[PDB]
Amino acid sequence: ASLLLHVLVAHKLKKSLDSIPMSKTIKDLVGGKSTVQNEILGDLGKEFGTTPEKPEETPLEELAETFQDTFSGALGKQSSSLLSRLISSKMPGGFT
Amino acid sequence: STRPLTLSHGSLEHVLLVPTASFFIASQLQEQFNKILPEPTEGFAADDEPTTPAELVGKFLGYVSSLVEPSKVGQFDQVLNLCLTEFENCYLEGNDIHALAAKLLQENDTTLVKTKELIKNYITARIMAKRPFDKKSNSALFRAVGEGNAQLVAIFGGQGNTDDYFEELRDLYQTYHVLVGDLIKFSAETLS
Amino acid sequence: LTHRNKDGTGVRVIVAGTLDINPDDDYGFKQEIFDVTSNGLKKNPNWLEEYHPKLIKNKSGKIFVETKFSKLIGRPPLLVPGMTPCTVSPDFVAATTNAGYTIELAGGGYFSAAGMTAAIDSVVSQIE
Ligand SMILES: *P(=O)(O)OCC(C)(C)[C@@H](O)C(=O)NCCC(=O)NCCS
Repeated sequence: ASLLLHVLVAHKLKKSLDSIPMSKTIKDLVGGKSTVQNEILGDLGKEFGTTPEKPEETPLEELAETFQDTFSGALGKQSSSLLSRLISSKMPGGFT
Repeated sequence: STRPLTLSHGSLEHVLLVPTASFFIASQLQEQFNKILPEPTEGFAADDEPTTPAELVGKFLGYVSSLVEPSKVGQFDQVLNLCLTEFENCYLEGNDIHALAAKLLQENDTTLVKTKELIKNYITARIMAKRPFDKKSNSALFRAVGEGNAQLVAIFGGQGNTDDYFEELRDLYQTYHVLVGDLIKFSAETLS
Repeated sequence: LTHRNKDGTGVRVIVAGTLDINPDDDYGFKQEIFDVTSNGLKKNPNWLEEYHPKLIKNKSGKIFVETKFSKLIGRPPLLVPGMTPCTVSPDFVAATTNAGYTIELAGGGYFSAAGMTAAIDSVVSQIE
Protein backbone atom coordinates (compact mmCIF):
# COMPACT_ATOMS: atom_id res chain seq x y z
CA ALA A 1 0.00 0.00 0.00
CA SER A 2 2.96 2.33 0.92
CA LEU A 3 4.21 2.23 -2.77
CA LEU A 4 0.70 2.30 -4.44
CA LEU A 5 -0.49 5.29 -2.27
CA HIS A 6 2.82 7.19 -3.07
CA VAL A 7 2.26 6.59 -6.87
CA LEU A 8 -1.51 7.52 -6.90
CA VAL A 9 -0.65 10.84 -5.07
CA ALA A 10 2.56 11.43 -7.20
CA HIS A 11 0.53 10.94 -10.45
CA LYS A 12 -2.30 13.39 -9.40
CA LEU A 13 0.27 16.17 -8.49
CA LYS A 14 2.20 15.80 -11.84
CA LYS A 15 5.35 15.22 -9.65
CA SER A 16 8.25 12.71 -9.20
CA LEU A 17 8.03 9.67 -6.81
CA ASP A 18 10.77 11.25 -4.50
CA SER A 19 9.64 14.98 -4.65
CA ILE A 20 6.70 13.74 -2.41
CA PRO A 21 8.03 12.89 1.10
CA MET A 22 5.77 10.22 2.76
CA SER A 23 5.97 11.99 6.22
CA LYS A 24 3.48 14.72 5.12
CA THR A 25 -0.39 15.16 5.06
CA ILE A 26 -2.37 15.28 1.74
CA LYS A 27 -3.77 18.79 2.73
CA ASP A 28 -0.05 19.88 3.09
CA LEU A 29 0.99 18.77 -0.50
CA VAL A 30 -2.01 20.51 -2.27
CA GLY A 31 -2.72 23.09 0.53
CA GLY A 32 -3.70 25.73 -2.08
CA LYS A 33 -6.19 24.06 -4.50
CA SER A 34 -8.88 22.23 -2.52
CA THR A 35 -10.25 20.55 -5.67
CA VAL A 36 -7.11 18.33 -6.16
CA GLN A 37 -7.19 17.43 -2.38
CA ASN A 38 -10.77 15.97 -2.54
CA GLU A 39 -9.92 14.45 -6.02
CA ILE A 40 -7.01 12.52 -4.31
CA LEU A 41 -9.48 11.43 -1.50
CA GLY A 42 -11.99 10.31 -4.22
CA ASP A 43 -9.13 8.24 -5.83
CA LEU A 44 -8.07 6.58 -2.48
CA GLY A 45 -11.85 5.96 -1.92
CA LYS A 46 -12.14 3.92 -5.20
CA GLU A 47 -8.68 2.31 -4.78
CA PHE A 48 -8.64 0.96 -1.13
CA GLY A 49 -12.43 1.25 -0.39
CA THR A 50 -12.86 2.33 3.31
CA THR A 51 -10.82 5.38 4.57
CA PRO A 52 -10.16 6.74 8.09
CA GLU A 53 -11.90 10.00 9.26
CA LYS A 54 -10.11 13.18 8.04
CA PRO A 55 -7.54 11.21 5.95
CA GLU A 56 -6.05 14.56 4.64
CA GLU A 57 -4.89 15.35 8.27
CA THR A 58 -2.77 12.10 8.79
CA PRO A 59 0.67 11.74 7.03
CA LEU A 60 0.83 9.32 3.97
CA GLU A 61 3.49 7.27 5.90
CA GLU A 62 0.94 6.88 8.83
CA LEU A 63 -2.14 6.43 6.50
CA ALA A 64 -0.33 3.79 4.29
CA GLU A 65 -0.36 1.36 7.34
CA THR A 66 -4.16 1.84 7.99
CA PHE A 67 -4.68 0.58 4.35
CA GLN A 68 -1.88 -2.13 4.44
CA ASP A 69 -4.06 -4.15 6.94
CA THR A 70 -7.42 -4.60 5.01
CA PHE A 71 -5.82 -4.53 1.44
CA SER A 72 -3.97 -7.47 -0.27
CA GLY A 73 -1.70 -6.44 -3.27
CA ALA A 74 -4.87 -5.63 -5.36
CA LEU A 75 -4.55 -2.90 -8.10
CA GLY A 76 -8.40 -2.44 -8.10
CA LYS A 77 -10.52 0.16 -10.00
CA GLN A 78 -8.49 3.45 -10.17
CA SER A 79 -4.83 2.19 -10.61
CA SER A 80 -5.86 -0.38 -13.34
CA SER A 81 -7.64 2.47 -15.30
CA LEU A 82 -4.47 4.73 -14.93
CA LEU A 83 -2.20 1.95 -16.41
CA SER A 84 -4.78 1.22 -19.22
CA ARG A 85 -4.33 4.97 -20.15
CA LEU A 86 -0.50 5.01 -19.56
CA ILE A 87 0.12 2.17 -22.13
CA SER A 88 -2.55 2.97 -24.84
CA SER A 89 -2.13 6.84 -24.59
CA LYS A 90 1.71 6.57 -24.57
CA MET A 91 3.37 4.78 -27.57
CA PRO A 92 3.99 1.14 -26.77
CA GLY A 93 2.86 1.64 -30.43
CA GLY A 94 1.60 -1.98 -30.92
CA PHE A 95 2.52 -3.87 -27.65
CA THR A 96 -0.37 -3.72 -25.09
CA SER B 1 -36.31 3.78 -49.31
CA THR B 2 -33.25 3.55 -46.87
CA ARG B 3 -29.70 1.91 -46.69
CA PRO B 4 -27.31 0.74 -43.84
CA LEU B 5 -23.95 2.44 -42.87
CA THR B 6 -21.75 1.23 -39.88
CA LEU B 7 -19.68 3.88 -37.98
CA SER B 8 -17.18 1.62 -36.05
CA HIS B 9 -13.92 1.92 -34.00
CA GLY B 10 -12.26 -1.42 -33.04
CA SER B 11 -14.77 -3.75 -31.24
CA LEU B 12 -17.88 -1.41 -31.14
CA GLU B 13 -20.22 0.10 -33.81
CA HIS B 14 -23.40 2.13 -34.42
CA VAL B 15 -25.47 0.98 -37.48
CA LEU B 16 -26.93 4.12 -39.16
CA LEU B 17 -30.01 4.21 -41.52
CA VAL B 18 -29.25 6.83 -44.26
CA PRO B 19 -31.95 7.60 -46.92
CA THR B 20 -30.23 6.37 -50.21
CA ALA B 21 -31.15 9.88 -51.65
CA SER B 22 -28.12 11.25 -49.60
CA PHE B 23 -25.74 8.22 -49.20
CA PHE B 24 -22.77 9.23 -51.55
CA ILE B 25 -22.32 12.27 -49.19
CA ALA B 26 -22.45 10.19 -45.91
CA SER B 27 -20.06 7.29 -46.99
CA GLN B 28 -17.49 10.03 -48.02
CA LEU B 29 -17.73 11.52 -44.42
CA GLN B 30 -17.57 7.93 -42.97
CA GLU B 31 -14.11 7.16 -44.55
CA GLN B 32 -12.78 10.77 -43.81
CA PHE B 33 -13.91 10.33 -40.12
CA ASN B 34 -12.64 6.66 -39.86
CA LYS B 35 -8.98 7.82 -40.52
CA ILE B 36 -8.69 10.86 -38.06
CA LEU B 37 -9.68 8.89 -34.87
CA PRO B 38 -6.76 6.69 -33.72
CA GLU B 39 -5.74 2.95 -33.62
CA PRO B 40 -8.06 0.93 -31.30
CA THR B 41 -6.20 -0.09 -28.06
CA GLU B 42 -7.63 -2.45 -25.34
CA GLY B 43 -9.98 -0.72 -22.79
CA PHE B 44 -10.27 2.29 -25.22
CA ALA B 45 -8.34 4.14 -22.46
CA ALA B 46 -6.51 6.84 -24.62
CA ASP B 47 -8.36 10.23 -24.34
CA ASP B 48 -9.28 10.65 -28.11
CA GLU B 49 -10.70 7.10 -28.80
CA PRO B 50 -14.39 6.69 -27.67
CA THR B 51 -15.29 3.91 -25.12
CA THR B 52 -19.06 3.25 -25.84
CA PRO B 53 -21.34 3.29 -28.91
CA ALA B 54 -22.86 6.58 -27.49
CA GLU B 55 -19.43 8.40 -27.53
CA LEU B 56 -18.56 7.17 -31.10
CA VAL B 57 -21.85 8.68 -32.49
CA GLY B 58 -21.03 11.94 -30.55
CA LYS B 59 -17.44 12.07 -32.00
CA PHE B 60 -19.14 11.84 -35.48
CA LEU B 61 -21.83 14.54 -34.75
CA GLY B 62 -18.86 16.87 -33.88
CA TYR B 63 -16.84 16.04 -37.06
CA VAL B 64 -19.99 16.63 -39.24
CA SER B 65 -20.97 19.82 -37.21
CA SER B 66 -17.40 21.15 -38.07
CA LEU B 67 -18.28 21.15 -41.88
CA VAL B 68 -21.80 22.83 -41.80
CA GLU B 69 -22.46 26.64 -42.15
CA PRO B 70 -25.07 28.14 -39.70
CA SER B 71 -26.73 30.29 -42.52
CA LYS B 72 -25.86 28.56 -45.92
CA VAL B 73 -27.98 25.33 -46.48
CA GLY B 74 -25.12 22.95 -47.57
CA GLN B 75 -25.16 19.16 -48.37
CA PHE B 76 -24.50 17.96 -44.74
CA ASP B 77 -27.67 19.47 -43.10
CA GLN B 78 -30.00 16.41 -43.69
CA VAL B 79 -27.00 14.00 -42.93
CA LEU B 80 -26.50 15.62 -39.46
CA ASN B 81 -30.34 15.82 -38.83
CA LEU B 82 -30.47 11.92 -39.18
CA CYS B 83 -27.40 11.33 -36.91
CA LEU B 84 -29.10 13.50 -34.18
CA THR B 85 -32.57 11.81 -34.47
CA GLU B 86 -30.76 8.37 -34.14
CA PHE B 87 -28.57 9.51 -31.13
CA GLU B 88 -31.66 11.10 -29.39
CA ASN B 89 -33.84 7.90 -29.80
CA CYS B 90 -31.13 5.24 -28.99
CA TYR B 91 -29.10 6.80 -26.13
CA LEU B 92 -31.08 9.78 -24.61
CA GLU B 93 -34.52 7.98 -24.18
CA GLY B 94 -36.05 11.51 -23.82
CA ASN B 95 -33.66 12.51 -20.94
CA ASP B 96 -31.04 15.36 -21.10
CA ILE B 97 -27.47 14.86 -22.52
CA HIS B 98 -26.10 15.56 -18.97
CA ALA B 99 -28.19 12.65 -17.50
CA LEU B 100 -26.49 10.40 -20.16
CA ALA B 101 -22.92 11.79 -19.49
CA ALA B 102 -23.47 10.82 -15.78
CA LYS B 103 -24.59 7.20 -16.61
CA LEU B 104 -21.49 6.51 -18.80
CA LEU B 105 -19.20 7.91 -16.02
CA GLN B 106 -20.41 5.51 -13.18
CA GLU B 107 -21.19 2.43 -15.46
CA ASN B 108 -18.47 2.40 -18.19
CA ASP B 109 -14.69 3.25 -17.93
CA THR B 110 -15.05 6.76 -19.49
CA THR B 111 -13.29 9.81 -17.90
CA LEU B 112 -14.38 13.51 -17.45
CA VAL B 113 -12.44 14.87 -20.55
CA LYS B 114 -14.13 12.00 -22.51
CA THR B 115 -17.69 12.99 -21.36
CA LYS B 116 -17.12 16.84 -21.58
CA GLU B 117 -16.55 16.53 -25.41
CA LEU B 118 -19.74 14.37 -25.84
CA ILE B 119 -21.72 17.33 -24.30
CA LYS B 120 -19.82 19.81 -26.60
CA ASN B 121 -20.49 17.69 -29.73
CA TYR B 122 -24.25 17.08 -29.07
CA ILE B 123 -25.01 20.76 -28.10
CA THR B 124 -22.91 22.12 -31.05
CA ALA B 125 -24.81 19.72 -33.43
CA ARG B 126 -28.28 20.72 -32.01
CA ILE B 127 -27.51 24.41 -32.98
CA MET B 128 -25.52 23.85 -36.29
CA ALA B 129 -28.59 21.84 -37.57
CA LYS B 130 -31.20 24.59 -36.61
CA ARG B 131 -32.88 22.63 -33.70
CA PRO B 132 -32.80 25.27 -30.90
CA PHE B 133 -33.82 24.18 -27.33
CA ASP B 134 -37.45 25.54 -27.13
CA LYS B 135 -39.37 22.69 -25.27
CA LYS B 136 -40.02 23.40 -21.52
CA SER B 137 -38.05 20.22 -20.46
CA ASN B 138 -39.63 17.74 -17.94
CA SER B 139 -36.88 18.35 -15.29
CA ALA B 140 -37.97 16.37 -12.16
CA LEU B 141 -36.69 19.25 -9.95
CA PHE B 142 -38.88 21.92 -11.72
CA ARG B 143 -42.00 19.65 -11.99
CA ALA B 144 -41.43 19.42 -8.17
CA VAL B 145 -41.26 23.29 -7.71
CA GLY B 146 -44.52 23.83 -9.72
CA GLU B 147 -46.30 21.15 -7.57
CA GLY B 148 -44.91 23.06 -4.50
CA ASN B 149 -42.72 20.24 -3.00
CA ALA B 150 -39.24 21.83 -3.62
CA GLN B 151 -38.22 25.47 -2.83
CA LEU B 152 -35.05 26.56 -4.76
CA VAL B 153 -32.52 29.31 -3.93
CA ALA B 154 -29.70 30.48 -6.28
CA ILE B 155 -26.30 31.46 -4.78
CA PHE B 156 -23.28 33.00 -6.55
CA GLY B 157 -19.64 32.71 -5.35
CA GLY B 158 -16.74 35.23 -5.39
CA GLN B 159 -12.92 35.49 -5.38
CA GLY B 160 -10.88 32.91 -3.36
CA ASN B 161 -12.54 29.65 -4.52
CA THR B 162 -9.67 28.79 -7.01
CA ASP B 163 -6.06 29.66 -8.05
CA ASP B 164 -7.15 29.97 -11.76
CA TYR B 165 -10.88 30.86 -12.19
CA PHE B 166 -10.06 31.58 -15.90
CA GLU B 167 -9.75 27.78 -16.66
CA GLU B 168 -13.49 27.65 -15.67
CA LEU B 169 -14.30 30.34 -18.36
CA ARG B 170 -12.11 28.52 -20.96
CA ASP B 171 -13.70 25.06 -20.21
CA LEU B 172 -17.22 26.64 -20.17
CA TYR B 173 -16.59 28.43 -23.56
CA GLN B 174 -14.91 25.31 -25.13
CA THR B 175 -18.04 23.17 -24.31
CA TYR B 176 -21.04 25.65 -24.55
CA HIS B 177 -19.40 27.86 -27.27
CA VAL B 178 -22.74 27.82 -29.20
CA LEU B 179 -24.87 29.05 -26.20
CA VAL B 180 -22.53 31.58 -24.47
CA GLY B 181 -20.55 32.94 -27.52
CA ASP B 182 -23.13 35.84 -27.69
CA LEU B 183 -22.91 36.75 -23.89
CA ILE B 184 -19.06 36.52 -23.90
CA LYS B 185 -18.96 38.74 -27.06
CA PHE B 186 -21.35 41.27 -25.37
CA SER B 187 -19.19 41.50 -22.16
CA ALA B 188 -15.92 41.90 -24.23
CA GLU B 189 -17.56 44.87 -26.11
CA THR B 190 -19.16 46.34 -22.90
CA LEU B 191 -15.82 46.23 -20.92
CA SER B 192 -13.62 47.41 -23.89
CA LEU C 1 -19.06 25.08 1.91
CA THR C 2 -22.82 25.84 2.36
CA HIS C 3 -23.61 22.05 2.30
CA ARG C 4 -21.30 21.42 5.34
CA ASN C 5 -22.81 24.43 7.22
CA LYS C 6 -26.28 22.81 6.96
CA ASP C 7 -25.88 19.04 6.69
CA GLY C 8 -28.95 17.69 8.57
CA THR C 9 -31.46 20.61 8.08
CA GLY C 10 -33.13 18.99 4.99
CA VAL C 11 -31.37 21.00 2.23
CA ARG C 12 -29.74 19.62 -0.95
CA VAL C 13 -27.01 21.72 -2.62
CA ILE C 14 -26.60 21.33 -6.42
CA VAL C 15 -23.30 22.56 -7.91
CA ALA C 16 -24.90 24.01 -11.10
CA GLY C 17 -21.47 24.71 -12.70
CA THR C 18 -19.76 21.25 -12.93
CA LEU C 19 -20.68 17.73 -14.12
CA ASP C 20 -19.04 15.01 -11.92
CA ILE C 21 -20.22 12.15 -9.57
CA ASN C 22 -20.39 12.41 -5.74
CA PRO C 23 -19.60 8.94 -4.26
CA ASP C 24 -21.23 9.93 -0.85
CA ASP C 25 -24.20 11.51 -2.81
CA ASP C 26 -24.38 14.27 -0.07
CA TYR C 27 -24.80 17.09 -2.68
CA GLY C 28 -25.65 17.13 -6.44
CA PHE C 29 -23.92 18.11 -9.72
CA LYS C 30 -25.48 19.70 -12.95
CA GLN C 31 -27.37 16.42 -13.87
CA GLU C 32 -29.89 16.85 -10.96
CA ILE C 33 -31.11 20.08 -12.69
CA PHE C 34 -31.79 18.43 -16.09
CA ASP C 35 -32.62 14.75 -15.13
CA VAL C 36 -36.30 13.79 -15.91
CA THR C 37 -36.55 10.55 -13.77
CA SER C 38 -36.90 10.57 -9.89
CA ASN C 39 -33.00 10.93 -9.79
CA GLY C 40 -33.46 14.77 -10.12
CA LEU C 41 -35.69 15.22 -7.02
CA LYS C 42 -33.55 13.84 -4.14
CA LYS C 43 -34.00 15.24 -0.58
CA ASN C 44 -31.34 15.33 2.21
CA PRO C 45 -32.24 14.16 5.76
CA ASN C 46 -33.79 16.57 8.35
CA TRP C 47 -32.46 14.87 11.55
CA LEU C 48 -34.92 16.96 13.75
CA GLU C 49 -37.87 15.40 11.77
CA GLU C 50 -36.42 11.89 11.02
CA TYR C 51 -35.54 11.27 14.70
CA HIS C 52 -38.05 13.59 16.48
CA PRO C 53 -38.97 11.89 19.81
CA LYS C 54 -42.75 11.10 20.01
CA LEU C 55 -45.17 9.66 22.61
CA ILE C 56 -47.49 6.61 22.12
CA LYS C 57 -49.85 4.47 24.30
CA ASN C 58 -50.73 0.78 25.01
CA LYS C 59 -54.25 -0.72 25.02
CA SER C 60 -53.51 -0.55 28.85
CA GLY C 61 -52.87 3.22 28.44
CA LYS C 62 -49.18 3.46 29.48
CA ILE C 63 -47.11 6.17 27.70
CA PHE C 64 -43.67 5.57 26.11
CA VAL C 65 -41.03 7.89 24.68
CA GLU C 66 -41.03 6.43 21.11
CA THR C 67 -37.53 6.32 19.48
CA LYS C 68 -35.60 4.13 17.02
CA PHE C 69 -34.37 2.14 20.07
CA SER C 70 -37.58 1.90 22.24
CA LYS C 71 -39.59 0.83 19.12
CA LEU C 72 -37.29 -2.25 18.82
CA ILE C 73 -37.41 -3.34 22.52
CA GLY C 74 -40.96 -2.27 23.54
CA ARG C 75 -39.54 -0.71 26.74
CA PRO C 76 -38.46 2.91 27.56
CA PRO C 77 -35.23 4.07 25.87
CA LEU C 78 -33.20 3.85 29.17
CA LEU C 79 -30.59 1.09 29.83
CA VAL C 80 -28.62 0.43 33.05
CA PRO C 81 -25.39 -0.82 31.39
CA GLY C 82 -22.92 -3.64 32.32
CA MET C 83 -21.04 -2.57 35.50
CA THR C 84 -18.62 -5.20 37.01
CA PRO C 85 -19.51 -5.01 40.72
CA CYS C 86 -23.02 -3.46 40.27
CA THR C 87 -24.87 -5.56 37.59
CA VAL C 88 -22.96 -8.80 38.45
CA SER C 89 -25.75 -9.56 40.98
CA PRO C 90 -28.65 -11.49 39.41
CA ASP C 91 -30.83 -9.94 42.23
CA PHE C 92 -30.19 -6.45 40.71
CA VAL C 93 -30.57 -7.60 37.05
CA ALA C 94 -33.94 -9.15 38.03
CA ALA C 95 -35.26 -6.05 39.96
CA THR C 96 -34.33 -3.65 37.06
CA THR C 97 -35.87 -6.05 34.44
CA ASN C 98 -39.01 -6.50 36.61
CA ALA C 99 -39.33 -2.68 36.93
CA GLY C 100 -39.45 -2.37 33.09
CA TYR C 101 -35.93 -1.24 31.97
CA THR C 102 -33.10 -2.92 29.96
CA ILE C 103 -29.94 -4.11 31.83
CA GLU C 104 -26.72 -6.05 31.03
CA LEU C 105 -25.48 -8.92 33.26
CA ALA C 106 -21.72 -8.30 33.68
CA GLY C 107 -19.28 -11.00 32.41
CA GLY C 108 -16.48 -9.16 34.29
CA GLY C 109 -17.56 -10.65 37.67
CA TYR C 110 -17.73 -14.29 36.36
CA PHE C 111 -14.73 -16.63 35.71
CA SER C 112 -16.27 -19.68 33.87
CA ALA C 113 -19.40 -20.81 31.90
CA ALA C 114 -20.50 -22.85 34.96
CA GLY C 115 -20.35 -19.74 37.21
CA MET C 116 -22.18 -17.46 34.73
CA THR C 117 -24.80 -20.15 33.76
CA ALA C 118 -25.68 -20.37 37.55
CA ALA C 119 -26.08 -16.53 37.49
CA ILE C 120 -28.18 -16.38 34.25
CA ASP C 121 -30.37 -19.23 35.70
CA SER C 122 -30.85 -17.23 38.97
CA VAL C 123 -32.01 -14.23 36.74
CA VAL C 124 -34.46 -16.36 34.59
CA SER C 125 -35.93 -17.76 37.91
CA GLN C 126 -36.78 -14.21 39.21
CA ILE C 127 -37.92 -12.20 36.08
CA GLU C 128 -41.50 -12.50 34.63
P1 LIG D 1 -11.23 23.25 0.47
O1 LIG D 1 -11.78 22.44 1.63
O2 LIG D 1 -10.11 24.16 0.96
O3 LIG D 1 -12.47 24.04 -0.20
C1 LIG D 1 -13.24 25.02 0.50
C2 LIG D 1 -12.63 26.44 0.37
C3 LIG D 1 -11.50 26.67 1.43
C4 LIG D 1 -12.14 26.73 -1.08
C5 LIG D 1 -13.77 27.41 0.65
O4 LIG D 1 -14.33 27.09 1.93
C6 LIG D 1 -13.28 28.83 0.60
O5 LIG D 1 -13.18 29.43 -0.47
N1 LIG D 1 -13.13 29.37 1.79
C7 LIG D 1 -13.12 30.80 1.98
C8 LIG D 1 -14.29 31.45 1.23
C9 LIG D 1 -13.70 32.41 0.25
O6 LIG D 1 -13.01 32.01 -0.66
N2 LIG D 1 -14.06 33.66 0.48
C10 LIG D 1 -14.04 34.71 -0.50
C11 LIG D 1 -12.94 35.77 -0.37
S1 LIG D 1 -13.74 37.36 -0.75
